[PDB]
Amino acid sequence: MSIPAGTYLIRNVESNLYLDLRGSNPAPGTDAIVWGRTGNNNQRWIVTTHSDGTRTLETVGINSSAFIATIQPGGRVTGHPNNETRLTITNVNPGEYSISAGGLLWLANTPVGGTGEAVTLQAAQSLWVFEAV
Amino acid sequence: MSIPAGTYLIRNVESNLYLDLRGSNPAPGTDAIVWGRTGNNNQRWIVTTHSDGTRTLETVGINSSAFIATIQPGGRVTGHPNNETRLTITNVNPGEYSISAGGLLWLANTPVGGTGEAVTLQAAQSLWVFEAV
Amino acid sequence: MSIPAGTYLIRNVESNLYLDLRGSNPAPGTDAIVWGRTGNNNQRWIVTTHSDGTRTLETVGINSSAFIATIQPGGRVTGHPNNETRLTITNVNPGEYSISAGGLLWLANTPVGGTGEAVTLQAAAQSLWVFEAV
Amino acid sequence: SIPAGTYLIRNVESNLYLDLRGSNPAPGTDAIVWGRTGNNNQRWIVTTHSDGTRTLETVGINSSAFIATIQPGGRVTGHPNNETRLTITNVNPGEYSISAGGLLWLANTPVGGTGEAVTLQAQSLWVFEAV
Amino acid sequence: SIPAGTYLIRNVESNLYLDLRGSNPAPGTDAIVWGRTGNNNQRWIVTTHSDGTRTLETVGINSSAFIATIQPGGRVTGHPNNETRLTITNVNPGEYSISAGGLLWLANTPVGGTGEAVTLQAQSLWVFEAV
Amino acid sequence: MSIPAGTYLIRNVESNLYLDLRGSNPAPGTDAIVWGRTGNNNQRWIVTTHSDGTRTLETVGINSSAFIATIQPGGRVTGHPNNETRLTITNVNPGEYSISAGGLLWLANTPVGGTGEAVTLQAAAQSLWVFEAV
Ligand SMILES: CC(=O)N[C@@H]1[C@@H](O)[C@@H](O)[C@@H](CO)O[C@@H]1O
Ligand SMILES: CC(=O)N[C@@H]1[C@@H](O)[C@@H](O)[C@@H](CO)O[C@@H]1O
Ligand SMILES: CC(=O)N[C@@H]1[C@@H](O)[C@@H](O)[C@@H](CO)O[C@@H]1O
Ligand SMILES: CC(=O)N[C@@H]1[C@@H](O)[C@@H](O)[C@@H](CO)O[C@@H]1O
Ligand SMILES: CC(=O)N[C@@H]1[C@@H](O)[C@@H](O)[C@@H](CO)O[C@@H]1O
Ligand SMILES: CC(=O)N[C@@H]1[C@@H](O)[C@@H](O)[C@@H](CO)O[C@@H]1O
Repeated sequence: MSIPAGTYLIRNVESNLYLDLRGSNPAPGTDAIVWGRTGNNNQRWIVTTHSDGTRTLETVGINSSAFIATIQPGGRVTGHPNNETRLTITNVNPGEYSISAGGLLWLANTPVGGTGEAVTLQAAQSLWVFEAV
Repeated sequence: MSIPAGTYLIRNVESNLYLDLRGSNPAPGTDAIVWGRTGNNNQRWIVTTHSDGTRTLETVGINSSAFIATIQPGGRVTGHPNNETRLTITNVNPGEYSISAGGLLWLANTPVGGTGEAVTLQAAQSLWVFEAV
Repeated sequence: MSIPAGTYLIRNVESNLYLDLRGSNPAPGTDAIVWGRTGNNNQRWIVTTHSDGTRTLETVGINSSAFIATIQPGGRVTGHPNNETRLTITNVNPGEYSISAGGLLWLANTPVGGTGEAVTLQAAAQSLWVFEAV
Repeated sequence: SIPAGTYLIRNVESNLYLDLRGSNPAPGTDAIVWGRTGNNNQRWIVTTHSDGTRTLETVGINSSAFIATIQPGGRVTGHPNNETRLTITNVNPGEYSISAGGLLWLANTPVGGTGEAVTLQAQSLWVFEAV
Repeated sequence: SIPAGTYLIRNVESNLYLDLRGSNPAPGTDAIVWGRTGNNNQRWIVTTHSDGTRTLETVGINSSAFIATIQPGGRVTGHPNNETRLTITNVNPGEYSISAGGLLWLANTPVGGTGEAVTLQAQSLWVFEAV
Repeated sequence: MSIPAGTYLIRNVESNLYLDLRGSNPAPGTDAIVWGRTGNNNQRWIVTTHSDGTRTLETVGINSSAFIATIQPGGRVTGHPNNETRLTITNVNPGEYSISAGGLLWLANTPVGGTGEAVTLQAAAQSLWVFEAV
């Protein structure tokens, strides 16, 4: 029904690519992309539970949290050392979840020509598997 | 040593004014000011504990969290429906705490001429008392 | 709605004086008074929660708990190293609570002539309290 | 030590149980040892405290174990609002002692068919049986 | 039901205690009822499960209560890796029954001085004494 | 480092097949196999944590737990309605774990001729598993 507290690798179902903080960069504005599996810290996301049912995601060691500065269609998911966006992670199929912020679903954008693309908010076309680290 | 989980009114020691979400406005960018005591929801802050020792503050009913878009000297504390800034709430004297974001201490700005002023980050001149609601 | 577990300074709203174990004396029969703010151990009260909603208060380091040997109108609140009274801490206004024992509300008595006076129980809410996290 | 829970508390030396005399909820009611009944006045809720101490309260009656005068010879009673912080220390596997203010509880068997209140000594072990 | 904790488990009808025969940690070791010792092979850790069931494990020996064949007459044993999910239901205040697969545990008193393994019946109550 | 309490689909890395209670049969002696992903109840394993670090697995709704009647090399993993084996679930790589009973690692056996084969214990880590939250 819900994702329990723990640390996970987060794999997009449609592309088999993993949620990835670009270059493990801890600076604000660093895009959260989907990338080939590495299992490194910038692909390990700590899931923090909140009493209202929402979730927050933070990278191990880097300590940059999933953050969206402007919650509107097309807004980009980034990593931020101090700011975080409260997310709604809802089950769609057994073992497959959607992630949304402010009612807008996360859309996985596969890399193009070797350059990763930030996850964006759509106006569920992207599902995610939460694999325990 | 630390502020435990709970809902609090947060009174600035130096001015006896309370942390207040301006006009109870739930929109992003709404300033967090200090204001005369009302005890209404925009002055009731839920303190959420995190395993790393940080804290996050959310208004009751309004559900806007304490959020700082740019963590630099002079940056303003606002309320945001979906975003939140992880804070460090440290004891200074018995019953008196400092609040900081990204290592920068919160500075209480008393209202001027009837207009509230947003709490800002200084480069501890502002202490806070956490009163259980 | 309720006071969560923690350690608090407890200030009387009507007088801005703090719940205070007189002279920090750990002996039985030591009055719990209201006194000027100090922030010392005899003004730090550990709030212990009970499953029925009641609360118990104990001073930090001194380890003397709020205690009422005779729960009747006029009875005095003291500190006791081994005995304690289960209290009902009820919200009256946002951020302002009343304290009662056996259904009798705590009454704050301000000092007279530089001498503190014990909190007492009023007959069957003239005193309210602010719980300030230590 | 004894974990949080509700127990029947039987004295080892007598096989008699901690008993709030007559299920009387008023202050001053003696805490005695009595033949087993299993009723509410023999069901003691053990509450844990972070300093390691314990407090006991009867089920439904809501009278807690209380010692007004914590000196040798003082009597254990039940009180609807007041309670005494106790130390319940393991002596043998499955057998515990109870003390208030460093003074051990002493189980007093009935004299002439009438119950006698537990007293503090300046000798009595207890088995905590989960209700 | 029985809360989580470590207990000595005494059969009411015999006053004998649940006992891992000879403290033997190997599979197939009988779970018997035996005279009180208080040793590790009589200390049972009660683990709670969200469905209401319970599992028992001996302290230090780490052998859990296990029933290979859950049918009338099946024997209760200790096993280092396998365990049987049990239902421990209150019958009277302070007295519990134990069952596996809907079949009650039956305490078997020693025959000729030798312990007899607990068996499942198609009659035995237990007191959980906190260690 | 460890698998937290929850309900998981458990996929074998080397074959991308999922731990599967054959035919969802709740009877004792029913093999635990690896099978094509379905997401059904017989592929949903509740992970119960134990204070010593061990773990137990139980199918949702069917209520049959992972069980090894004979813990030896070659012994088969089954589902059992009332008996269960305490397991050691150890991290090998990030996101990839091994499962073992009595110190013997679980070995995934892929189906042959459209017939599933039971997970077995290898002699004293050829099989790894991904725990996917349901
Ligand atoms: C080790 C490390 O930081 N790896 C990252 C990788 O995970 C991905 O984010 C990539 C984007 O160009 O940048 C780096 O190579
Ligand atoms: C009830 C309500 O929203 N009150 C607020 C008050 O708390 C303060 O924020 C003020 C700033 O001008 O605006 C309103 O009056
Ligand atoms: C440090 C200390 O014990 N201070 C106390 C103070 O808190 C108050 O109780 C006063 C009453 O006359 O007695 C002392 O000075
Ligand atoms: C039911 C009930 O309160 N029974 C009590 C019993 O427990 C014991 O206290 C006895 C002392 O004379 O008085 C009554 O019989
Ligand atoms: C210490 C120890 O294991 N003692 C056991 C005892 O508990 C009981 O199992 C008996 C059966 O013959 O065998 C031994 O004496
Ligand atoms: C729904 C159901 O029980 N499905 C199972 C499937 O999961 C697998 O175990 C297969 C083995 O032949 O048998 C059945 O079809």
